[PDB]
Order: sequence, then C-alpha cells, then structure tokens
Amino acid sequence: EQQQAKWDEVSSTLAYRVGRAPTELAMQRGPAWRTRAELTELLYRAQPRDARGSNPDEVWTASLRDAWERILPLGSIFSGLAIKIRDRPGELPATRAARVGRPLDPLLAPLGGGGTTLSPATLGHPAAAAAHAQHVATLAANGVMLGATTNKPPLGRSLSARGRAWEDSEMLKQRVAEYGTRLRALAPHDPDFGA
Amino acid sequence: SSGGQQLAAKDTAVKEARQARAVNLYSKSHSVSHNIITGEPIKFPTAG
Amino acid sequence: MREIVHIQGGQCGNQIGAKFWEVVSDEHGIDPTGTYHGDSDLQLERINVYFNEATGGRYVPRAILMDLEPGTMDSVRSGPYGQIFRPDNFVFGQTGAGNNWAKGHYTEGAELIDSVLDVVRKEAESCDCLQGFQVCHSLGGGTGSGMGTLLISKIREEYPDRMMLTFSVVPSPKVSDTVVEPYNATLSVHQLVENADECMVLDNEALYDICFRTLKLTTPTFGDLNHLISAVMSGITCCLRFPGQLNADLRKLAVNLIPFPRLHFFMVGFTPLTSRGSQQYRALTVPELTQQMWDAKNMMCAADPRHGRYLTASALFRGRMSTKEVDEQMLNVQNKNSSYFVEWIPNNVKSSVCDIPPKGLKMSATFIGNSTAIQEMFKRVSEQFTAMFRRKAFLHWYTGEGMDEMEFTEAESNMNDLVSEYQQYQDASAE
Amino acid sequence: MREIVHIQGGQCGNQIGAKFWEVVSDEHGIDPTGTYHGDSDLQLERINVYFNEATGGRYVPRAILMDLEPGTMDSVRSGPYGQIFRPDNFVFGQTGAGNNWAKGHYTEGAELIDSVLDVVRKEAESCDCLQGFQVCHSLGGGTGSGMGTLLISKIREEYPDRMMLTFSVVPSPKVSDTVVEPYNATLSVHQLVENADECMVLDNEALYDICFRTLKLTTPTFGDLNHLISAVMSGITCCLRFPGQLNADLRKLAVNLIPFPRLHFFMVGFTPLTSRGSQQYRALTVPELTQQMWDAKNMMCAADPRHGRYLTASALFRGRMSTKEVDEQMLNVQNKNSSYFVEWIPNNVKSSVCDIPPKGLKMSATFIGNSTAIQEMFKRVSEQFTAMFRRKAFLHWYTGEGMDEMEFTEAESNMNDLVSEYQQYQDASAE
Amino acid sequence: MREVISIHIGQAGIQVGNACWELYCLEHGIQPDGQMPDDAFNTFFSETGAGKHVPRCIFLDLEPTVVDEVRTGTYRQLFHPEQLISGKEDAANNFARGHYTIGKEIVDLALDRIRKLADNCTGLQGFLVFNAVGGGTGSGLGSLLLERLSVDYGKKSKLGFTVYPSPQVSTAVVEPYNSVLSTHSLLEHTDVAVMLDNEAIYDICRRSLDIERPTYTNLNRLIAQVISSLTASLRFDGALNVDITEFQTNLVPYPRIHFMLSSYAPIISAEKAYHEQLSVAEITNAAFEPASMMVKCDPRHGKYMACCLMYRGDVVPKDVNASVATIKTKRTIQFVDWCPTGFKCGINYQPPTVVPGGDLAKVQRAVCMISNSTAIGEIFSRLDHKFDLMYAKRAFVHWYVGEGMEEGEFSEAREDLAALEKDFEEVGAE
Ligand SMILES: Nc1nc2c(ncn2[C@@H]2O[C@H](COP(=O)(O)OP(=O)(O)OP(=O)(O)O)[C@@H](O)[C@H]2O)c(=O)[nH]1
Ligand SMILES: Nc1nc2c(ncn2[C@@H]2O[C@H](COP(=O)(O)OP(=O)(O)O)[C@@H](O)[C@H]2O)c(=O)[nH]1
Ligand SMILES: Nc1nc2c(ncn2[C@@H]2O[C@H](COP(=O)(O)OP(=O)(O)O)[C@@H](O)[C@H]2O)c(=O)[nH]1
Repeated sequence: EQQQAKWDEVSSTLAYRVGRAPTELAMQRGPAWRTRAELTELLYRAQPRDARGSNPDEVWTASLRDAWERILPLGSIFSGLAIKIRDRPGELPATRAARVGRPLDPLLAPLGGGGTTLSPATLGHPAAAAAHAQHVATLAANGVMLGATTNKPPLGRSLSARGRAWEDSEMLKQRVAEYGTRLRALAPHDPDFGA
Repeated sequence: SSGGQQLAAKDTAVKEARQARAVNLYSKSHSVSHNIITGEPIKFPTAG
Repeated sequence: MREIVHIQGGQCGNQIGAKFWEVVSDEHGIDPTGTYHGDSDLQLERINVYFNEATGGRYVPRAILMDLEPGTMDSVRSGPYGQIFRPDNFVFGQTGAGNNWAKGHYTEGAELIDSVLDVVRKEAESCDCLQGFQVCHSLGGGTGSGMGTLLISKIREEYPDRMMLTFSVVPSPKVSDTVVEPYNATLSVHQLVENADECMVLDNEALYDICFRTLKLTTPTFGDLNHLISAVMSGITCCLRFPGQLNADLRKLAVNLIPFPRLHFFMVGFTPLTSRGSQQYRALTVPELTQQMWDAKNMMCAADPRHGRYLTASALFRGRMSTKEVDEQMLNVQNKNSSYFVEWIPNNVKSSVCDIPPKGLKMSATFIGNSTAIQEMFKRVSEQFTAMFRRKAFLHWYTGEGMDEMEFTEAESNMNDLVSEYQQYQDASAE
Repeated sequence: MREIVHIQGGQCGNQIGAKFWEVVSDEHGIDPTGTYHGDSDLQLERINVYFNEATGGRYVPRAILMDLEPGTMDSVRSGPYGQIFRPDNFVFGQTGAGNNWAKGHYTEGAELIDSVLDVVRKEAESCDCLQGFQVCHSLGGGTGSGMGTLLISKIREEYPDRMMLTFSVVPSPKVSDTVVEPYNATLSVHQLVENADECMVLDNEALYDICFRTLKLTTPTFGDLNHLISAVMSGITCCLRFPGQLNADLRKLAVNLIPFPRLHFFMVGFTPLTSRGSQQYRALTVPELTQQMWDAKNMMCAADPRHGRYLTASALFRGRMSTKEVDEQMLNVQNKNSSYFVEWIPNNVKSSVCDIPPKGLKMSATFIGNSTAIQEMFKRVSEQFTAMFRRKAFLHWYTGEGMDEMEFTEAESNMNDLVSEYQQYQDASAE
Repeated sequence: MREVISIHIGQAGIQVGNACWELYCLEHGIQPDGQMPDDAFNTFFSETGAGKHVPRCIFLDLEPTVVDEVRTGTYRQLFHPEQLISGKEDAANNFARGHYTIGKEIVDLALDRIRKLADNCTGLQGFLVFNAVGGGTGSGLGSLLLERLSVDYGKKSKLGFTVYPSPQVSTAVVEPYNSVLSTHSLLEHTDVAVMLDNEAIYDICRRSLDIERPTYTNLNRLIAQVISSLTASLRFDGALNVDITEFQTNLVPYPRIHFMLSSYAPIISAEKAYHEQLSVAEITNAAFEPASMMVKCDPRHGKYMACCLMYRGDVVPKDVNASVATIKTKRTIQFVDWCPTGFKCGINYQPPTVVPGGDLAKVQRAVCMISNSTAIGEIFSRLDHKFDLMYAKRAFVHWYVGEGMEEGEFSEAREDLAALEKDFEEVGAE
C-alpha cells in the first residue's frame, strides 16, 4: 500500500514537471508490454503448420505417434546432450495459458484492464484512436492547417494516446482476422479484467 | 565394411578436436602456473 | 551412505559446479574418464556420497545441470571434467532467460522444471539414504536465480525433512555485473529465506580482494574464484566423506549454527590461503589457521564481521590435529573478541575435525560464520532495489512475464524483516 | 527340434524376411555361403529350428518367399544373404498385384497358391516336429496382404493344430504410402482374426519414432526398420533356439497372452535400443531394461498403451540374469501401473528367461503386449475404410476381380466387432 | 543453434552488410566461395550437405544497382541468389514511395524468404536489421518490414542498427522528413535500436584512425566491427556471456526508451598500435570519452541510464571491475539517481579479428559500450526543428502526398517525436 501511494506521488510529480499526462508515461507502460507479450504468444500458438514453418522434421517426426517432441543434439554423439522441444501444436503450454490484467490500477480503468481483447474491434485503443482520427478529420474538413508556426511545439501525445500503439497495427487487425477461428479455439473468451 | 572404419575415424577426429577445445578452455580458465591453493604445479588432467 | 544430490543453476552456478566437480573428483582420485585412480582406500570408502557406479569402473557425479541457454554447458561438456556427467542430467532450454528472474522462474523455467524434477527424483530415489541437496547458483541472474529458487521450492515441497544447502553468489557491493541485480537478488532472497535450510553468501568483489591481498594473484579469472568456492564446497562436507576425529554432518552444522530458523545465511571462508611468495615463510599451525580464519579479509562475503556480531561460527578443520589445540584456540578467540561475539550464547564456536585434509595441505580449515554483519549486505541490496523500484526501471520485463507487482514488495519486505532481525539480535541484551 | 516354417509375402515381407534371416544367420554364426563359422556349440545345438543341413556343411533356411512380381526377390537374391535360401523356395508370378487385395487373393493368387502350398507342405513334412509357421508381410499391399491371407487360410485348413504367427505391417496412421491401404487392411484383418493364432502389429511410423527418439538416427531407411523388426522376430523365438533358465515356446506365449481367441493382436517391442552417444553412459541392468520395455516409445505399434489396458504381456529376457530380479521388476511394474492393467487377471505378465543374449549385447528383452490400445488403430483404419466405402472410390478394381461388395461390409463388421470386444474388456469390471 | 537472421535494407543497410559479412566470413574462416577448410558459424551461416555455408541474411532494396554489385562481387557464390532481392524503381528518397506503393510486393517476397530462413533455424535469438533512417528505402521499406516482423514473428528480439542524419552535415534534403517518419514508425517495433551518425564516425576516423579522407567503406567497417563485438558472445564462449535476449532486460528501462549509443575501443591504426599499453582501464576510459560516441551527441548534457560493456580478448574480470569502478568514481560520468547499478559487463575470449586492407589494428582487447542515456534526446531535438522548419512552408510535401500519404501522417510523426522528447526529458528528470 505504501509503495502504491508513492507511485501516485512520483507519477504526479513527474507529470507536473514534464507536462504530459500521468497515463501517457514511461512508467505506466508496463501493461502495454504485458498485452503485447500475450498477443505475440497467442499469435505464435495460433498458426497453421505452413505458417509455423514448412520443416520436414518438425511436421513429420514430431507428429509421429503424436509425440510432438523432437531431439535436437548439441554436437556429436560424444556431446550426447540434446533438447526435447516437446511442442504441442494448437495448445498453449500451461505456463502461458494464464492471461493477466490489472483490475485495481486506477490509470488502466479507462481501457478496462487491458488483457488480450482479441477481437479486432477491441485491439489496442479503439476509442482513443477513433477520437483522435475524428478530431484530425474535423480539422482537415474545416481547413485548419497544423504546424503553421515552428515556435509552437507539438503537444506530444503518446502512440497509445493517439491510437497508433503497437497493438493498433493494421497488420495486427489483419492477422487476428486471419487467425481468428484458431485464436477463438485457443482463447474462447476475452477475460474482461476490469470487473 | 569400410563404412564402420570411416565412422571410427570420424569419431577419433571428433575426440581430438574436443581435446583441443578442452585444452584451450583449461588454459583460459587457469591464470597462474601453480595451483592457487595447495601450491603445486597443475597440468591438463588427461589420464586417458 | 548419506548421499548428496548436487544441482547447478545458471551460467555462474554451472561454472562453479564444474570446478567443484573437478576438485571433488581429484580429491576422490577420479580421472576425467571416470575411472578411480586414487590408490587410497578412504577415497573409495565414501565415494557414493557424490558419485554412482557406472557399468565399468566409471563413477558419475550425482549432479544435475540446469540452464535455459546451451552455450554454458556446451563449454562445460568441452571442459576438462565435462565427460564425467551423465548427459541425461543436462536439462536445458533453447531461449535463455535474459537475466530475468521472472523468465527463469515463471515463463521459461516452468516448462523445464518438470524435466528438472524428473531427473532430481531419478537421482534421489537411487540413493540409499539422502542427506540432502546442494544447489550452486548466483543471485542477480535470470536463469540461475529463477530456476534455483523454483527448484528449491519444488524440492522443499517434495522432501521437507531432507537437508537443503545453497551456495549463492550474492551481487558485489561496488561493481554490479548486471543492471537488474537488485531485483533478481531481492526476489531470490525471498525464496531462499522461506525454503532453503542452509545458505552460503558469496561476493565476487570480496573474492577479488582476498585473492589479491592474501593470495596476491595478478590476473584472477573466474577459474580461480571458482576454485576457492569449490574448496569451501568440499570442506563443508568432508566430514561426510572421510573419517573424522570429531565429525559433523550437514545437519549437525545446521543445528549448531542456526539459532532461529530464518537466520541461516552464512559468510564462509577457507584457510590457509597463502601467497606463493610466503608459502615457505608461513608456519602451518593450528593458531595460524585460526588467526587467518578470523581475519575479516578472509571472509568471502562483502560484509565485514567487525561491523556486526557473531551469532555462531563453525570451523571444519582437516588434518592430523590436536583437538585441545583447536578448542583452546577458539576459546581464546572468543575471549579476546568477546565484543564481536553474541553475549547470550555462552559458546559461539562449533569445532569439527576431519582426519583427511585436502591434497597438498597438511592442515586446512573452512569457516562458516553466522554473524549480524550480513545485515549491511542485505541493506545495500535493499538500497539499490528501492532506488530502481521507486521509478520502475526495467520492471516492465518482470511485469510482462506474468508476475504481480506486489511480489517485489513482498520480497523486499521479507528482506527488510531479515535485516531488522539481524539488528535486533545484534543489539539484544542478556536478561 | 520344434521346427518353424518361415514365410515371406510381398516386397515388404520379403525384405523383412531377408533382414531377419541375415540376423538369425549372424546369431548362429552362418556365413552367407551357408557354412557354419560361428565357433560356439549352443549356436549349432538347435540350428534345426530354422535351418536344414544340405549335402555338405551348408545350412538352408526353412523359408518360403512369395510374390507376384519377380523384381523383389531378384533384389532379395542380390542381398547379402541371398544365396542361403534354396532356389526352389522362391514362388513368384508374372504380373504383380497392383496393390489390389482382390488380385492377390482371388485372380492372380489362386494359380500361385497351389505351388505355394506345395512348397510349404514339402518343407513341413521334412520337419521332425512342427511348432508352426511364421508369416511376415505387410497389410495394405496387393500381393503381400492377399497372398499372405490366402496362404494362411490354406495352412490353417491343412494344419489346424500348429501355431500360426504373423508379423503384419499395418499401414501407418498418419503418413500412408498407397491409396488403397485401408481397403487391403480391412480385407486382411478379417482374415487374420479368423485364421491367425498369434499376430504382431507393426507400424512404419512407430518404427521411425523408435529410431528417431531412442536410436536418434538421422536418415533411417527401410533397412533400419527391417533390422528392428528382425531383432524382435529373433528374440521372440530365441527360447526355442537357446537354453534358458525359464524357457517358453511360442505355444506357451500364445496361451499366456491370449485370454479369448479373437483377442490375439499384440504390440511388440525390443530392449535395449540405445543411441550411439550414451552407449557408454547407459547402465545396462534388468531394471533399466524393464523401464525401457514398458515405455510406450519402445512399442513398434502406433497405438500407445496408456490409452488402453494391458490384458496380458509377455517379457522374454535374454542374458545371464537373476530370476528374482526379473520377477520383482515385473511385479513392481504391475503394482505401479495397476491402472494400465486389467483387474480380473491376478498376474498380467508372462516372464521368460533365456541364457544366451543376442550378439554384442550383454542383455536384451523382447516384449509382447496384448492391450486394448490396438482398438484405436483398428478404429482409425475403419475411419478411413468407411469414408472411402461410402463413396465407393477405387471399388471397381476389386469388383472386377470377382469379389462381392458384401465382402467389404463383412470385413468391416468383423473389424468393428473386434474393436467392440477390445473396448468391452477394457472397461470390464471384476465381479 | 543460436541463429540470428540478418536483414539489410537500402543502400546504407546493404553497404554495411557488405562489411559485416566480410567480417563474419573472416571470423569463422568461411571462404568467399561458400565453404571453409565447433558449430560456431550456425549463428550467421547455415551449412548444407555439400559443405557450403550460406549466410542467414536477406538483402532487400528497391534499386537494382547496389544488390547487383553484390551479385557480381567476390561474394557471389556465398549468398543465396533468391536471398538477394532487387526492386525495379528506387524509392527516390520518398518514404511514401518506399512504404505505400513500391514496397508492398518487395516486402511480401521479403517475408516469404524470411519465413524460409527462420524455418531452417532450430532456435532464433533475433533479427539484426541494418537500414538507413533518412532515405525512402531504409525509412519506408524498413519500417514496413519491421511492422511485418513485429506482427508475425512477435516476441523475437529485433535489433535495429539505424543511422540517423548528422546534426549539420547531410547528403539528402528530405532527410529530416523521412527520418522523422521512420523514427515515428520504429519507436514501436524494434526492441533495441542502435543509433549511428556519419558525422560522428567521420570524426572518429579523422582523429583516431588519422584518416583525413574517410569514406563509406571505412564507416561500414567500423560499424561491422561494432556488430561483431555485439554478437561475439553468441558464437564464441567466454566468461560473462551476454545474450541477445539479455540485452533488452539489462539495457531497456521502459518500452519506448530503447535507443542506444554505441562506442568501440580502441580505434587505432597499425602505426599507432602497440605503442600504448591499451590496458582494460585505458580502453574503458576511451570508450566512455565523449568523442568515442558514434553519434554526434555529447554524453555530458545527459546522464547515463545503463551501460552494457562487451569485452573481447584477453580481459580479466577484476580489470573490468576496477575500470568500471574508476568510471563510477569519475565525476564527469553521471548516472541517473534511480539506476545505482547501471552496468552490464560481459566478457568473451575471442579477440576482434582484423579485416585485411582495413585501418583498424590487431588489438588483443576490445570494448563495445552500448549505453542507454538520456542525452540522446538531443539529436531528436535537432531533427524536431529541422522538420518543422520545412513543414511550415510544406516544402517537398507534394512528393510524399503523391504516393498515398497525408498531412495527418506528417503531423502525427512530429507529435510522436515531440512525445519522445518529453520521454527523454522525463527519464532524465528526478
Ligand atoms: N554509414 C553509412 N551510411 C550510408 C552509406 N550509404 C548511404 N548511407 C546513408 O544512407 C542514406 C540513404 O540510404 P538509402 O535509403 O538506402 O538510399 P537508397 O538505397 O538510394 O534508397 P532511397 O534513398 O530510399 O531511394 C543516405 O542519406 C546516407 O547518409 C554507407 O555506406 N555508410
Ligand atoms: N564465481 C563466478 N561467478 C560468476 C561466473 N560467471 C558469472 N558469475 C557471476 O554470476 C552473476 C550472475 O550471472 P548468472 O546468474 O550466471 O546469469 P544467468 O546465467 O543469465 O542467470 C554475475 O554477476 C557474475 O558476476 C563464474 O564463472 N564464476
Ligand atoms: N518396414 C518396412 N516396410 C516396408 C518395406 N517395403 C515396403 N514397406 C511398406 O509396406 C507397405 C505395403 O506394401 P507391400 O505389401 O509390400 O506391397 P505388395 O507386396 O505389392 O502387396 C507399403 O506401404 C510400404 O510402405 C520395408 O522394407 N520395410
């Protein structure tokens, strides 16, 4: 509890000193990293074997007897030590099976806990991206040119603030759409960490 | 057959290469000629 | 017939364990091919403590090597004594933990830990009677610390009564080798406090100081430091492997050292460490060994004993020695340095004597000190952890591997509790 | 003096038989010219089980090679032991069966079957006492499956009392070679259930896995798979050929393995199958052999025993061994894995010991498991056969050879009934 | 077994890849034909049944000339012909051209070959992307490919060795434009971005190598030596091995702050060689000298956040500890308050190999200092004024607009580099 309180104090002081929002902060970008890691793990697990790699050994030798384990030696027979890959295609290992979101974080409440939001309309920051794009479109429609004077420095909103985070990639949308059925098979539901 | 003889030759070559790398590792690990504790000369273990 | 299962974790742990196995194989007269060549009966008398009989006369270490990256134990296999180990005891991954304790304990170590415990169970069940396990590793490293803590937790769950011995290379005070050392160390101390029964604290900078002052090396590599650590590792258990005039097993040492369960951290030292220059000038005597033993420079831990007070101190002597000499020397030490010794323990020395000293030394002695000095080591680790934590430098990696933020809080709280325990017993007064 | 008539069918059967005869001749010290160069008395003691003496010292295998295409046994003759076989025992036609069970069983097999039975009868009448016949062939092939099943039926009619042992290479689960494999297998299993007394199911994919995971080979050709099959085919009958501390013939194995007549399909395995690297590093003991024996990875059948329940299991060990060791290991296996064993049989293991291990090996052990796991293999073959039969693809070739479409339905019904029996005895409860 | 996939995009990427692959071939003994007269090459080369080792690299460019120079050069039998990918029309220093219109088919084929290459790797430590921030091919196509890799491969560690424009000296006119765009792109995709400046490397060659006429060959040779020092721990064993996965966790405090200064030591010609001691302490101090930075950014204005040292050759750990302790006690070197440790030491037993015909001397010891420091925001501050000065008049904007780009993209890129400015200010602040 004391360290939480000092996090609020430190973040407030830093935001005051610099000028950017406490949410748009270097320290408060851990949850984004966690969501990106979960997304990458899920996308790796949810791939058809051709996308996973057209390796004759990985495709056939592992699959035989459904052992799904391959022997990778580290040298000659004299080394005699090898890696059991032990990779089950189409299943998350129990270690990475868990999805984690922060439900008590005051700053992450607007997003609703983050997590995976594996539906494409839910990826990244849809609300922030929509608001930013609509504001840009309104300025363009009214003819309000930006960057008129160099003495005016940009506001400095973050990638997630403007809706161009890594989770906002058009490739991320396209690939989750491609892999969706298998992504549903691996993770049937989005946890909704907020509640 | 000649295949077995060639395989044995390859195994002996692999042993020699491993011995060379082992000598390199021992020389790099040990810094002074004598033993640091129980002051005595130290050589490659060998004994094979 | 009281077996010990050795386990090595991470790069530092694997290197130290390989050097230790070289030392023990030499002490038992085992050539790198595994054949016994000692020409001494006592060497084979208790070889089963560390080794198992192969099909031939070969002897295989009862060691289990762990890692998440292959390079370290590739070097280990290609090393001088790499061929003794069973390759089935090398449990390794493909992607190493990037000095990430979270990666080594939660994400990547969790899959490998199943094989690790399978090999541990296989090696342990073959043992007639099991004294326990000894795990060599380094605090401040991803795979090492993480997998070591996870495996110690698993083995504690499986074998509650069996002895748990750990040799942890604590990060050095002045120079930090990796940036996240305080995080990894704080996380690993939390696990060692709760699970490990008996734990030795080691510091690389203290080892550098001892080898450049006493041994006076010019360019000490990790080979020499690992040799010193291995000498301590052998000397701690030589009473198990050789007949002793006053023998003491690991559990006897634990009982005589640990007053209260969590104060099981010790600073260790080995004597006599002599420079090659003054080897002929020194007199190899029991008082000389004791005086060198109780020197603050002789401790391999960064913390110096002078700042603290000795709760307990064991010394395992080796060689044809006078028990009266040893006992009188230690009583005189306690009397002269009564300020440095706890008042409410009437006798602060556990003396053990083994009849078989290491080769080359007519006499030897390893020292294991439980003193309140280690308080300052933990305090420095806490001061670094608080500084990095306060702003969350490099914390997003541990967050992204699936660890709650309050796990760090709990680890730091437990370490501060340990520190305050040491202070409280340092200043505790009789009656 | 209990003779065994070996029969090979198809190219796969002929190549497996060639490898098997090479292995047996090596065991008995017979050079490819037929002369005995073995220099061990027990080798010649019971050589009459498999060989007959020619005019000189030459020994001719009691083997009969069958085919509808001559190229396969041209290759067999070109093989290293191609000249030991009597040339009159090669029965082979003009046009091979195009992977057509109907061609190999009705149209083209009918003409050659008279010659095949003539050779079989000529070889059997020369026998003093006949244990029976062993037929090596592959399901999922025209001449192999068809001719093998037809000859098996004819021999069963002629010699009902004699043992019939079959080594059938059932088409592999995942990677199939020919299209009509399910058709041929479905037609052949229905015959094997009725005629064959004892049957071993082999899978090329299971052989590939055992040689990829245990043997750790890189590019295993068909020769390696045939080598493992040949090793097991030798080890099953080594009790007849060599003195044993507790010997057990084929009839005894069948009696102790088959509880009910239709449940005679077995999975087989051999130990110790070892990689080159860990040859020195492996501890060659009876418990190690048992641990490798009961591993599912050692089975040469694709079906894994873990899913099913072991109805019965014979273990033929070879080597100078302790009967107490073997029996205790078997009892320990049963007690530990009691879930995997059928409850209404007090002891599910038939242990036999032979005193002569295979050449080069200190010890060996062949395992024959009658378990309900093979149910899933027959289920998969039915899952292919039914899918193809629903649309009647490739059915016209069989229909044009003069077999009713009724035969397909009857064979499928018989296979489904066998699956039902295996499930029934998998889930049968005592009392 | 610890394979790293090399990607080289644009003229600068391919030309530094030339030096990089020359250096790797010289280090592993691989002849230009493809084969060499254990398994240390697996990180950069895949051996075939015939014995030929082909590098796990991909040369991507929309201009045919640079790639054809490789196809006709001495390394024509080494590289895979399909791995060399050549475009038809150059990006013409247009980020929009290299990212929106021409780059699509080329990046599709690039991902095809990258998938084939990654299939041939048992493990995969990461990617080494060598490109040129400041040109359409480097900026646009490089950013596109980085997005592709981040989305599909995912958690593989991508190290982008980017060359930003120098403060004053430059060769392009829209270089601020496409540099701002590509920085806007790669702030979110690369895991560790190594900063380089041609002006800084020119000054290094002028003072330390005494080269009064430095050229791109010399610059690329220096860069290649730096990267070889980075990867030495993957291919050769030594005390304190450091992994590609270890770099980020030891060097990246926060996800956005992953731009890193690189500094090699020593940089001495043969004539000046073997004439000074070049001890561990002296080479460490030289590495921490402001002039040794390969980016025109004075470390003194900022404070170091983390410093990862790669030692190659006869280096003893007490010497590295003593040198780094003297560095800490030095008053000029200043760390942030929140990173008391800030040091990641890693040694290796393989001394740096010397390319024949080069200027670098055979030194038994080498240090590559890769540091995350808050000072580096100064270069972004320079480009942030260089950009808006032109954008006020919207010069050269129509060129970018023509190939499917909008005013919003320019504005957003400027906003994002301003955000990066504030991020560096905030990490510097208490
Ligand atoms: N250090 C270094 N930088 C180089 C070298 N060659 C080119 N550059 C830099 O790279 C920038 C442009 O790179 P590229 O985008 O690849 O040029 P290109 O291949 O013609 O592609 P486009 O410019 O996009 O049409 C220039 O501004 C140079 O500063 C080199 O050999 N060494
Ligand atoms: N005594 C000794 N210490 C070492 C050796 N190698 C590394 N260390 C120390 O171990 C600490 C942690 O490294 P380590 O845990 O092995 O990294 P990891 O393998 O990624 O977990 C570092 O601070 C090093 O100073 C060695 O060979 N001997
Ligand atoms: N184990 C093994 N299997 C084989 C060999 N040759 C062929 N096979 C397999 O046996 C299966 C059946 O073919 P087969 O019955 O011999 O054809 P047929 O003799 O003309 O009826 C094929 O799918 C092959 O994969 C061999 O030498 N060893």
